[PDB]
Amino acid sequence: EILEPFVDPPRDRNYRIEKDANGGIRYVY
Amino acid sequence: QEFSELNLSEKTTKAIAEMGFTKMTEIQRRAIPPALAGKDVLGAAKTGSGKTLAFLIPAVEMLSSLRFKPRNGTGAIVVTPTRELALQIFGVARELMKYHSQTYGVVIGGANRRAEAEKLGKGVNLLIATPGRLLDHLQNTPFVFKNLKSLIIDEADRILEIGFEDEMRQIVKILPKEDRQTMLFSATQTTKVEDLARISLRPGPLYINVDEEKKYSTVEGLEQGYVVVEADKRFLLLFSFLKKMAKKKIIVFFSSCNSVKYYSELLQYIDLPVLDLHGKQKQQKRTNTFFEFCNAKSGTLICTDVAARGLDIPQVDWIVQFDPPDDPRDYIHRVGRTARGNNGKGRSLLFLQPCELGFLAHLKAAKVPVVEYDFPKNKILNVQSQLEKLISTNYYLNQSAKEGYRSYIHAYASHSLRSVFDVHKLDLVKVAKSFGFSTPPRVDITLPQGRRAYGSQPRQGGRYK
Amino acid sequence: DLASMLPHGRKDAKFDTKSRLYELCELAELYNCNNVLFFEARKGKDLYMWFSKVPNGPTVKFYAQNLHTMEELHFQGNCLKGSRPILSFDAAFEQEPYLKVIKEL
Amino acid sequence: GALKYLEELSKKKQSDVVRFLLRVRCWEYRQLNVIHRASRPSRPDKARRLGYKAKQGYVIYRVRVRRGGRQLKYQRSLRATAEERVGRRCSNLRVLNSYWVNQDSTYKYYEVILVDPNHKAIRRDPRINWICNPVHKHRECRGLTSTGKKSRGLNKGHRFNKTRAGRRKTWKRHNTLSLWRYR
Amino acid sequence: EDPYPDTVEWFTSVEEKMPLSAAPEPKRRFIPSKNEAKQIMKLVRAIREG
Amino acid sequence: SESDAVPQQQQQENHIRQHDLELESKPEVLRALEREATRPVEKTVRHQSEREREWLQRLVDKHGDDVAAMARDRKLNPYQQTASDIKRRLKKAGLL
Amino acid sequence: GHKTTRRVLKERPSRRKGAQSKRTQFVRSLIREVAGLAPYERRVIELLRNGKDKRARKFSKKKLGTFGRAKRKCEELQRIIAESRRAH
Amino acid sequence: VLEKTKKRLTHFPQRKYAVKA
RNA sequence: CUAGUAACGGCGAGUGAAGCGGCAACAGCUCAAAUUUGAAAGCUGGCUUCGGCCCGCGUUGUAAUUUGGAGAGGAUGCUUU
Repeated sequence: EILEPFVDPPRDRNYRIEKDANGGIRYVY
Repeated sequence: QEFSELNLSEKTTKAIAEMGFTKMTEIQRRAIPPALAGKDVLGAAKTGSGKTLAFLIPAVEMLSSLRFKPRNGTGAIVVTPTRELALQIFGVARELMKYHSQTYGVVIGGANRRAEAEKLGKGVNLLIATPGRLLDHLQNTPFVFKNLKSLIIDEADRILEIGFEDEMRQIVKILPKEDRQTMLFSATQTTKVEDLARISLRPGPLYINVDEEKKYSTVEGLEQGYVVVEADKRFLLLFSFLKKMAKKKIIVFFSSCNSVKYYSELLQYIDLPVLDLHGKQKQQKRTNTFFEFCNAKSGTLICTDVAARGLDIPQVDWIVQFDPPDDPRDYIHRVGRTARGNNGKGRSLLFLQPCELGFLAHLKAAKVPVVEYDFPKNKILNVQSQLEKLISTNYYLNQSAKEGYRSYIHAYASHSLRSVFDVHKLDLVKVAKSFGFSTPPRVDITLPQGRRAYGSQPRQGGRYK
Repeated sequence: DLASMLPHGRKDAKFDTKSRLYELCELAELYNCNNVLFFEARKGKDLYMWFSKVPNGPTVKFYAQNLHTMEELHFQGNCLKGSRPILSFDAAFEQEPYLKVIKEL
Repeated sequence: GALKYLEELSKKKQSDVVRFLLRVRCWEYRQLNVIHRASRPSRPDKARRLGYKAKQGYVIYRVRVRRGGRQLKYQRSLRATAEERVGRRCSNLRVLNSYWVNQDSTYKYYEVILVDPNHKAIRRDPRINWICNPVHKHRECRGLTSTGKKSRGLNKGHRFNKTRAGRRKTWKRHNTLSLWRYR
Repeated sequence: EDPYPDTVEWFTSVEEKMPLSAAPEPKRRFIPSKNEAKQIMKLVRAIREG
Repeated sequence: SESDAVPQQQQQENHIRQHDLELESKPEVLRALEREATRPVEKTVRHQSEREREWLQRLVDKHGDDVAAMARDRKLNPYQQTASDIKRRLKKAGLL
Repeated sequence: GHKTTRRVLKERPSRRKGAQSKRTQFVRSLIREVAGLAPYERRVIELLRNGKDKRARKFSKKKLGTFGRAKRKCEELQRIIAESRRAH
Repeated sequence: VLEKTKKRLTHFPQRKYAVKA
């Protein structure tokens, strides 16, 4: 099922992603 | 106009005369004087139309006028998507700069990282680079680049097609933006190309198109031939092909200049006269050799793909694609016209291995006809023992064998179609057997967040050099 | 002295200053501890004390000075090793928001 | 390149291969004399990096020294006592270096490299004939071997102030009263 | 426990297909010996001088 | 004027000579020392051995002056000498 | 401080003392198969196979003496288990 | 002397020179 | 000279350096880790008519090349004995 003719086909975490006090990526374990 | 009519230095003007170039084409005439004056220019030109000479002439004149030295820095930087285009730019800059005192060099992926860092430390005043290797050298290798006066991007649409959008964004950020002239070229303009032109250029540039919109497309009657051959018998089928399909016109396309120069000198000892065309020869010799082949009635010409896609191919009986092509889309649409064109009956053939059966599915999805060739294994000139003896005995052909083998995997590794031409699938022992080795030479084949450290948090501040 | 105060405390040896600071959390998980009292020293003269809840909680860094330990023979006082103390805090600990975080630690 | 494999093997002294060999050789050395001659080095990688060559004039000697203490602590190592006893046994030779081979709960074992200063092969060859000079008589007695240099604290830095250029020499220079002519 | 376990070949079971050294080979491995010609010319001087 | 601010261009007048240096009312001893330094020197030129001359002669006798062919030859070039190196030895010898 | 124009220096080959040699890493891995395992490494191997990863790092500190040495030693021994089940 | 030492003294010996005042 | 300074001693008796700076004198090198592998090319003896004859050591490694502000190998063109 190659959609476009001669190009490539399109393509366990120990943490949760939340928000920190400065609006960053805070990780909660 | 002419190059003599243009006002240049005595060393550059006499270097163009040694190349034999007198006339000046479309992209050379209306992009070089604005570049010499200082204005930044973007253009849309087909490759092989002379646009390599269009960005090199203002680069050399700037370096010579400012009297650059190896202790000064990098001067001009040229950015190029794949390896084999970078060696052609290095090949033509060697002929263009032969009368000047400035330094030229190339940094490409798949080469020696430590040797490139030593070259950069000594000082190269004209650098031709692949975006992946250039980012690693700018981040890690200590070399002078504060005296950067020009940045040239070559085949921009191919760079974003490979997937170097992130690296080209980081390249512009690192490089000094003040008082430098930027000059990018792309055959097709997309939104990503305009995004790249926006962050690299300074306000309003002059915009050039030379490209032709009316392009001939394929039909359902354009037959493309393919032959399935094992990796250890690819050259032996080619040698058996040429030695009986002589007294005809044969063109074979290769993947690297080292692959061309190895097989050109290999075919002198196993008795098969073949004309050659690669970047290590001079430009006057290259156009003379093509003129002899154009006027010949029969013979064999060996060249690379990216040298051939700029040149005008005459009426020939067979077009042979021994190695995977750099642009498979541009391959079929162009060499399909090149074989089927004119009153002559020409047939186009592409070598396949059993691990590249995915190309036939790609071929059938595009609805272009195929022709398989049987290849009886009896009619094989088994000169493997003679070739293996001669490589292990002659030192120069031994060196040419390693350089061709090394450049073949590297061009295989930089390929856009990861799915069809995968480097971790083909047996390395069989490939070195075709090159004339009992044992494979040592080539490095390589050259989402999960399970973070406990309690770790992203970086907030600090001075990291 | 402070480890003798804490029956729920485990003493730990020299920590590499060339390591990363969040490797203390991997260290305290190993010893199954939700609090870290880190004594960090600089130049062989200065002391810095760190208080932290281990996986995610807050962390405060102090500079410790004017140290007088139990072995100094001018104190005249002694108590049971491991007894539950009465914690005397100040009124400023409940007013300033940063002192409220320090008080809970 | 067999000696790079031997270097990594000697890093893993507690492994199955090395601990088996060091067991059966510790018993073999105890069946022999306290000081005896080895025909070849038992650790050829270590001897070669310390300056051994298969030439006429180089010999290897094996030695045991009783481990432990005198609560007084000896200021020289057990390798130094091993070197001095071999040098007394072979008075005509010069001690070049020595290395650990085996270790028991009673004895430490060493192998000493010796060079003959009167052998013509040694004397005609530069880069070894410095040992023929009379300034190198009994280097192990005066602490000029590798273990001697460690014990005398002859290292650069602010951590070896009292021991660079000699401990007694530096003490003496700091404790003479220097009186000039015009005071 | 097993006091003498068998060795699991985790490293040697995967066969290396290339040499370790990527260093180039010298010319001297491909040409006649330079040391051989020197000893021969030393002998030629001795026969010539008698 | 310097477009690039480099201090070395102020002092200017990747390979250099190695074994010597290229150089450009007063006491008599200094004048005598100046004459001894600039006195012309006998060259003491270096020739080629007899066997080297026959090897170059046999190379020209079979191939003329095509240095690319003598490099590719094996019986008359047992050491794979490069055509650039053989051409240099020919010019020293006298035969092109 | 004083305003002196900076210059970039050549990469020091002594700064390349951090070993990246592919041949030495080949020799270390081949010798590890030949030599075997220490008595204390067998205790760590058994504890990692049983899932007691915390006990393994505590025991290896007590044998080596540093958290950095205990962390590396459990990491080399972890990859031995990974490559042994791949060969088996 | 070693032949590596002899080669260095053959091609780079101690020279005779003077400095003008 | 730094300097009875830092530092350590019931912070007693006291003990007690070093960096910088000014001078005297200045000099740099040798191995192990790489296969010469198209040729152990290395060396101890002792028999000599003194030029070269054998006995051996040594491949579990003797010569040449390399010793990390390096190096190797190819190419390249000058320069040195």
